[PDB]
Amino acid sequence: SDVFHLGLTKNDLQGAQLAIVPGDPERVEKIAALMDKPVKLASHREFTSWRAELDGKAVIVCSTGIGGPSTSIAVEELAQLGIRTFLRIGTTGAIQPHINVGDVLVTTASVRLDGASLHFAPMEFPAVADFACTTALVEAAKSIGATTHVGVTASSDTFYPGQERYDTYSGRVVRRFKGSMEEWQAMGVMNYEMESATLLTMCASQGLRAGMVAGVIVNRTQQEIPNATESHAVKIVVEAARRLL
Amino acid sequence: KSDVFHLGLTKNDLQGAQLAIVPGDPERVEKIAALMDKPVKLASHREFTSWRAELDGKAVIVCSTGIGGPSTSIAVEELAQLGIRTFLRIGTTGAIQPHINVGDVLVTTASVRLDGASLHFAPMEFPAVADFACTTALVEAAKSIGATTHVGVTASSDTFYPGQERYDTYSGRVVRRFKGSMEEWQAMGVMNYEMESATLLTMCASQGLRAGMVAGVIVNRTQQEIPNAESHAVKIVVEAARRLL
Amino acid sequence: SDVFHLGLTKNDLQGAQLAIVPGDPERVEKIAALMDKPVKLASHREFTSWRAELDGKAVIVCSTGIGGPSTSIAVEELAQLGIRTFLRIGTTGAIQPHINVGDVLVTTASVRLDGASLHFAPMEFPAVADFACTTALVEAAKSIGATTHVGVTASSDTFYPGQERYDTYSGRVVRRFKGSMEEWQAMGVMNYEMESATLLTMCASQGLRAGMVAGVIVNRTQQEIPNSHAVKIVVEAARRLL
Amino acid sequence: KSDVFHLGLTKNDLQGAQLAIVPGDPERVEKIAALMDKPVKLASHREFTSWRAELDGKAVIVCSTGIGGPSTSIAVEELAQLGIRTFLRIGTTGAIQPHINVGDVLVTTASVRLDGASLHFAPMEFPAVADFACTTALVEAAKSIGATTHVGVTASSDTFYPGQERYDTYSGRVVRRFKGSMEEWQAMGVMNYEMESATLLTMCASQGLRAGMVAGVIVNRTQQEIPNAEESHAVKIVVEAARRLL
Amino acid sequence: KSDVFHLGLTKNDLQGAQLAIVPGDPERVEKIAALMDKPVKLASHREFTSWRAELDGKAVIVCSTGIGGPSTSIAVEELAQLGIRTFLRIGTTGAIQPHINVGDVLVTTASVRLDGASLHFAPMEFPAVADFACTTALVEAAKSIGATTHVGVTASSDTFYPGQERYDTYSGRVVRRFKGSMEEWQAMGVMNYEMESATLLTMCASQGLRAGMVAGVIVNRTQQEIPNAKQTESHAVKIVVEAARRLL
Amino acid sequence: KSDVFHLGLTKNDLQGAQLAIVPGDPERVEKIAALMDKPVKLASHREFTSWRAELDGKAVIVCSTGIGGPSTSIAVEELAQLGIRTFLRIGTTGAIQPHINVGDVLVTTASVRLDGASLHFAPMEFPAVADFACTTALVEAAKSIGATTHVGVTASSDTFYPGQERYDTYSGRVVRRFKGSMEEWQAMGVMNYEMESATLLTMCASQGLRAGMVAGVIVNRTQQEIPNESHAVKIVVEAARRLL
Ligand SMILES: O=c1[nH]cc(F)c(=O)[nH]1
Ligand SMILES: O=c1[nH]cc(F)c(=O)[nH]1
Ligand SMILES: O=c1[nH]cc(F)c(=O)[nH]1
Ligand SMILES: O=c1[nH]cc(F)c(=O)[nH]1
Ligand SMILES: O=c1[nH]cc(F)c(=O)[nH]1
Ligand SMILES: O=c1[nH]cc(F)c(=O)[nH]1
Ligand SMILES: [K+]
Ligand SMILES: [K+]
Ligand SMILES: [K+]
Repeated sequence: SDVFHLGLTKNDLQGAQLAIVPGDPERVEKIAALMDKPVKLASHREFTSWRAELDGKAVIVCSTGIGGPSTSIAVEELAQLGIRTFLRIGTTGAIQPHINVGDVLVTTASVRLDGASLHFAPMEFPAVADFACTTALVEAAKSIGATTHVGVTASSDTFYPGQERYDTYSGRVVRRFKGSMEEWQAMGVMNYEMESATLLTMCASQGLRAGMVAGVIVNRTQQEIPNATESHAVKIVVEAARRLL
Repeated sequence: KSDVFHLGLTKNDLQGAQLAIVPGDPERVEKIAALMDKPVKLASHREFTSWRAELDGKAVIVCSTGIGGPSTSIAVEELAQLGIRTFLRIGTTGAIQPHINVGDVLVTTASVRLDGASLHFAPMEFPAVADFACTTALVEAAKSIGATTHVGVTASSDTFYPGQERYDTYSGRVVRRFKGSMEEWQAMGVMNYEMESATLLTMCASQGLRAGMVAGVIVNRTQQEIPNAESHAVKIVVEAARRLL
Repeated sequence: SDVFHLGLTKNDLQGAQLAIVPGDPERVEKIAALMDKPVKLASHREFTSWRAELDGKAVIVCSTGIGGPSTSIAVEELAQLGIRTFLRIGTTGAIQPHINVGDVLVTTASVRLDGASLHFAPMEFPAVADFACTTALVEAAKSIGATTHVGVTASSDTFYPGQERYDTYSGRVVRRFKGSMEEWQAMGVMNYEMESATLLTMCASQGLRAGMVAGVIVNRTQQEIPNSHAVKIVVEAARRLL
Repeated sequence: KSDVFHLGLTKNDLQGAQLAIVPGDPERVEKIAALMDKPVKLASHREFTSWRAELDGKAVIVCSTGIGGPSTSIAVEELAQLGIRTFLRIGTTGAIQPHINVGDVLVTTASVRLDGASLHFAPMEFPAVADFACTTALVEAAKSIGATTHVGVTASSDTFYPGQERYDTYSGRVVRRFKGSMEEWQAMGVMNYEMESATLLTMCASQGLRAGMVAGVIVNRTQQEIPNAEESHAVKIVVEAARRLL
Repeated sequence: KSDVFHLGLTKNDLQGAQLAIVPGDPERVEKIAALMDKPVKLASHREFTSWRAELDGKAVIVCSTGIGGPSTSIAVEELAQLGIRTFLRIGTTGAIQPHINVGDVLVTTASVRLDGASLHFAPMEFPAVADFACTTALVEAAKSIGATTHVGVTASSDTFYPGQERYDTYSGRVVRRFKGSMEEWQAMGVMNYEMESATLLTMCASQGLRAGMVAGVIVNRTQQEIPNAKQTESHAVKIVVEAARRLL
Repeated sequence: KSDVFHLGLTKNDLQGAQLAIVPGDPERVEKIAALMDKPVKLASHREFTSWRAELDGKAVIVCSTGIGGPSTSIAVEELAQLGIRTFLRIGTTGAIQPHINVGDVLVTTASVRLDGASLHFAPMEFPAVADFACTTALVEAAKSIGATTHVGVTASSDTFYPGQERYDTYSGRVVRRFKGSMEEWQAMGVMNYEMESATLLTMCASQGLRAGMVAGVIVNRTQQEIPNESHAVKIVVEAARRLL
C-alpha cells in the first residue's frame, strides 16, 4: 500500500482532504455511519479507517489509538495521502468543578505534557489549534445547544501519573507531577487528555489545520475513574466537518 | 500615592473600566483614546501612560506597556488589581513570511515563547495562547474595515536583535540557540516577530484574564532587517473592544 | 472489570505474574498459541489480551499498541492485576551496518527520546532492563541459535522525525533530531523502536522486572521503509523466568 | 534621520562619547546629566531618553533603558553601534537580607539570571558578571563618599511580582519555580532583587563591553513587599565612578 | 617521555594490556596489583597511580582514577589511547536501601546521572549502562566467591555531601533539586550512592569501550551519614580480579 | 582519628587558620607551603595533601583538591567544617585567546559553568563569581610583582578532552553540545579553560565563604592542543598576606 502503518492508498481517499480522527477504532464505524455512503477502508493495528461522503464530499474517519506517538503516525501517513484538515474527537476528564459530565470541550491550545510534540517543535512553540477549525467547532456546538467550554487542555503522555492519579500500583507520583493537578486547575486548564498536544503541535508547525473537541466522561474533582452520553461531541464534530469542506 | 506602585492609578480612576487596550508606545495612547468618547488623561509614570475613555457608554482603559514582557507584566498585573479583566494588545511587528506585506494586519492565536517573563507565570509547556473571544472579535473587526489580515502564530522574543536573528549589529554574531532560527520559524508557519505577546498571553491565560493580540506589519524580514521611516491596526483594536464590552 | 482500559479482572489472570507484551494486537494469538491452553480474555481498543500456561503456570499475552503512552497504560493495569515481570517483543529498525534483517536484538538500556518515561523518573534515571530478564533473553537466543546483538536502543515517541526519516509530508526534521541518527550510530546505538524507553523506565523505577527483545525488519543504512526467532526467544525466556 | 532605529541617535550626537550611564527612569536622565558639564538633550523616543554631557573634558552619554532586560538590550546594542564601550547602570532595588537598610548602596558583582534576554547573548552556564574595572570604580567611589555599601550578588528578575515572590497580587499565586525562591536566594547570600542587571551584565561580558552596576535600596523585603512613598548616594557614586573609568 | 599527558605512561609500559582495573584510591592500586602475577609499579602522577601485572599470561593494568567523573574521565581516556578496551571499576559506596548491609557487594547495571562529566560524552537521554559481559562476569564472580550480592541501579553524584543529601555540613543546606532526593531514589529502588560510575559507564557505552562497576558497602544511609572508622569485607577486590579472568 | 571524613584533619591541626590556598596537584602543596613560615605537613590521604604554615604570624592552610569539581567540593566542605572561610585557588590553565601567552597569569572574575558539581549548590542561573576582596587581592598582588595579567571570565569544564573541544582522542568525536564551543567561548571573550573554578566559586558564593582564583598559563589552544612559570605561586601567596 501507499503508507506503512495505515495500509491505505491515495485511491482509497477518492479526493478526501479532511479527516475526523477519534482515538477508538470501534467508534470509527459509528461516526462514519452518521454520514453518506460509509465504506470500510482498512484495519491494521490500532488504525481503523472508513470513507464517507458529506454534502457530496469525501471525508475520511480514522482512529489514531491512544497517545501522541501513534497519533503522529496517523496524521503523517494521512498527510502523505492528501489529508490537510484533522478534527480530533475524544473523551476527556475535566479538572474544573464547574464542568459537568456530558459537557463538551473545545481546545484552543494544549499544555504539552507529552513527548511527541517535541519531535515537531521545541517546547516554546504553542500547541495551538487552527482558528478556522476551532471557530467551526464552537459554532457547531452552539447550533445544537450543547453546554460548551472553550480553553486550554492538559495533554499527558500517561493516563495515571501525568494526570496525577494515585490509585495505582505504586501509589506514587514523580516530583514533576506531584501537586500538578491543582496547579493546572489554578491556571484555568479545563481538562486532561492524551493526544491534543501531539496533534495540535505537528499540525501547527507543518501547515496542516487541526481542531480538537472532547466529551467530558469524568470530573477529577470528584473521582479518578469514569463510570461505565458522548453522542454530543460526535454530532458536533460531524457538523463542524460540514462547515470546513 | 495611589493603589498601585508603578501605574500611579487608583480604582476610582478607572470608573468601573474592565477592558484595557495596551499599546507599546506611550505616545500612541492619546491617539487611541481620542478615537473613543470622553477621553481623560489619568497618569504618566516611566513608560506607563494611561488614559480613560468611553465606548458605547462603558469606561475603557488605554495604557502603554513599554517594550518587552517585564514592563508588560507590571502593567497587566497592576491594571488587573484595579479591576481590568480583558486586555487587547496593539503593536507593530516584522513579518517573516514572503506573502505578508507591510501594512498588513496580524492577529495572533498563540506565540512561540522566546521570552522569560512568561516563565514566571506558567512553565514552558503551557501555551501562550490568546483568548478565543478576543481573537474572534479582532478577526471580525478586521473584516468590518476590510483590512488584509493574517491569523496565526507569532514568535515572541526578549530581544530585538539576536533573538530575531539580526546580524547587522555591534558583535555581528548570534548565539547558537538563535542562529538559524528565523528560517526554522518560517518553515513552521510562524508569521512574525514581536516582543510582548508571549508574556501577555501566558500571564492572562494562566490567571483567568482574557487577552487578544493585533499588530501592524512595518517590515518584511525577507526583504530587509530595519523597517523604513514610514492605521488599520488601531481601528481594528478599537472596533474589537466595542464587540467585547 | 477491575481495570479501566484492559477490561480484565484479577480472576481472568488465574494468578499470572508474568506477561509477554507485543505491540501488534494481531500478534497476540500467535504468541499465545506457542504455549498451552491459550484462552482469549479481552479485547478493547489496542489492548488484546490472551492467557496461556507455560512451565505449569498462568502467563499473560497482551498487546500495548504503538508508543509509550498506551504501553504505560497496559503495564500499570496489569501490575494492578498481579503482573510483576514484563517481556517486550517487538520489531525494530537497525542503524548499524553489521546488523541484518532477521537478526535479533536484546536491549540492555534505552536512549530516552520519549515522553512517558519522565512521568516515572527524571531524565537522569537510566532506562535500564532488569538483569535477570536480559540474561534469560540472551541465553534463550544462544540456544535457539539466532544471530543476536546486545546493547543500547533508541526509543522514540515518533516513527518519522524522531527516527530521522525525511521522506515525509514536510520533508523536515526539527533541530533536535537533525543529524541525530549518525550521532546515535557513532555512540554504538543498535536500533530504533518506540516503546522500550517507557517500559524500561516505569518498570525499573517501581520494583518491576522488564526486558526487551526485537527482530530487525529494516536496516536504515540502506532504506527508510521496510520492504519468528524473536517470538521463540521471548517465549523461551519467559519459560526461564518462571 | 538617525543611525539607530530605536534611540533616534547619530554617531555625531555622541561627540566621541565612549562611556554611558544608564538609569531606568527617563525622568532621571536630565537630572543625572546636569550633575556633569555641558548637559544637552539628544533625543527622546518611547522609554529611551538620552542626554549628552561632559566629564573632566570627555563627552559622556546618559540614556534611560526603561524597565526590563528587553528594552535594556536594545538601548545597549544601539549605543554600542554608536561607539559606547562602557556602561554604568544606576537603579533602585529591593533588598532581601536583614542587615541591609533602606538608603544603603549595593554594588553587584554578578547577577542571578532570572531573566530571558541574557539567554539571547549567552547560554545559562555563562556568568552575568560585572567588569572588574567598573566594579572597582563603583566600590572606591562609594568608600570615598562614605556611603554604607554592600558588594555581592543580585537576583535579576523578568518580573516585579511573581519573580520576586510577591503574593499580594491579583492572582495571589506564584508559580512552582518561584515558590519558596526568595528564602533560597537569602540562604545563598543574595543581596537584592532588580530587573535589568542580568541582561546588561551578560550581554556586555560576552561582547567585549564593560559593565558596572550600583543601586539604591528603597525597600527591605523582610519588612514589607511594596516600598513606601519616600541621600542620593547612588547617583553621586555612579558619576564619581565614571570619572575614574574615563 | 610518555605518550599521554596526565598518566605518564607509554604504550610500551602496558605490555599490550587490554584490560584495566580502576579503583579510586591511589593507595589501593598496589594492593590489587599484588593479588596478581608479577606486579610492577609504572607511574604515579597527581591522583593517577598505575601498576602493571599479569593475569593468566595476559598483561593487566591497575590505575587509580581519584574521586569524581572529571579525573575518572581523564584516566579512562588516556588508558584508551594506550590500548585499553575494558574497564573494571572497584570502589566503596553507601547504601540507601534498608535491606543492604555493610560489607555487602553491589554490581551496578546502570546509573542515575547526577554528574556533569557524562554530559560531555552523551546527552542526558542516553543511559549510563554497564557492559553486559562485564556485568555478567562480575555477578558470576560474586556467586563463586559466595558474597552477599545485590544487582541494580546506582546513583552517581558529583558531590559527596549535598548531592547525596547529607545535612551535617557547614551550611546544613541542600539545594532544592537534591532536597528530598534520597528518599525518591529509595522509592525508585536505587541501591546506593557513589561518585564515578555515571561518567565511567556513559563515556564507555558511547565510545565502544566495555565497563562494569562493583562496590563494597561501607555504610548504610538509613542508619547514619558518615561510615564508622566493622563489618567490612574485601570481597569486592576478590570479585573484580576473578571477573577480570572472565573478561580477558 | 579525624573530624572530617576525607581530609583526615582535626580542627586542632589548623591552629586557628581561616584561610586556605588550594592547588590541584598534591605534589605542589609542599613547595607552596615552603614559601612561608614554619611549614608542617598535616596529612595526606588520596589526593588531599595538606600542610599548615604561618604567614606574618598567622596560620594558613595549603591543601590540594585534586582534579575536578567533585573532589574540590569535598576538600572545600571539609576545610569549611574545620574553620576555613577564605579559599585561594591556584592552578594551571590553557588560554584560548591568541593575545594571551604561555607564562601569563590569569585572574578569574567568574566562570562559565561547564561542570556538574556547581549545580549541587546552586541552580544554573546563579553566577559562578569570585569574591571581590579576593579578586582585588590577587590583582593587586600580580601588579605588585610585575607579572603579565589578564582579568576576566574562565571556562570551567568537567572534562579535559571533549569539554575543552580536544579532538586528538581515542574516539576523535565531540558530542553535539561541545562541538563548535571553543570558537563560541572565544567570541564571548572567555580567557581560558580549567576544571575546578566553577565548582569552587559557586559553592563558596552561595554559602557565605570567600573564594578567589588565579592560574598560570601552560598552553595556548590557538597554537596547540597539549602543553609541552612560578609567577602564579608568588601571587597567591602575596594575596594571602593581604587577605590576612
Ligand atoms: O486522558 C484522559 N482521557 C479520558 C479521561 F476520562 C481522563 O480522565 N483522562
Ligand atoms: O519586535 C519587533 N517589532 C517591530 C518590528 F518591525 C520587528 O521586526 N520586530
Ligand atoms: O520504531 C520503529 N519500529 C519498526 C521499524 F522498522 C523502525 O525502523 N522503527
Ligand atoms: O525590581 C525591583 N526594583 C525596586 C524594588 F524596590 C524591588 O523590590 N524590586
Ligand atoms: O560516594 C560515596 N562513597 C562512599 C560512601 F560510603 C558514600 O556514602 N558515598
Ligand atoms: O583544564 C585544563 N588545564 C590545563 C591546561 F593546560 C588546559 O588546556 N586545560
Ligand atoms: K520597558
Ligand atoms: K496506541
Ligand atoms: K580527583
